[PDB]
Amino acid sequence: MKKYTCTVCGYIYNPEDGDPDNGVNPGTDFKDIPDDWVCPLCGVGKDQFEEVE
Ligand SMILES: [Fe+2]
Repeated sequence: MKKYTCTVCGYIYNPEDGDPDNGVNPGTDFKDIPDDWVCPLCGVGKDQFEEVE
């Protein structure tokens, strides 16, 4: 699975780590994250994230 970065602040979603404090377990593909999830650091939505590549 690929990493995704927040294009507003630079936060990096790493699927191996997930974002467990907000309900996204290690191993979840970004695709599969609930679509109401927001960037844990600046709060913008998933639509500001882009695939790293
Ligand atoms: Fe962000």
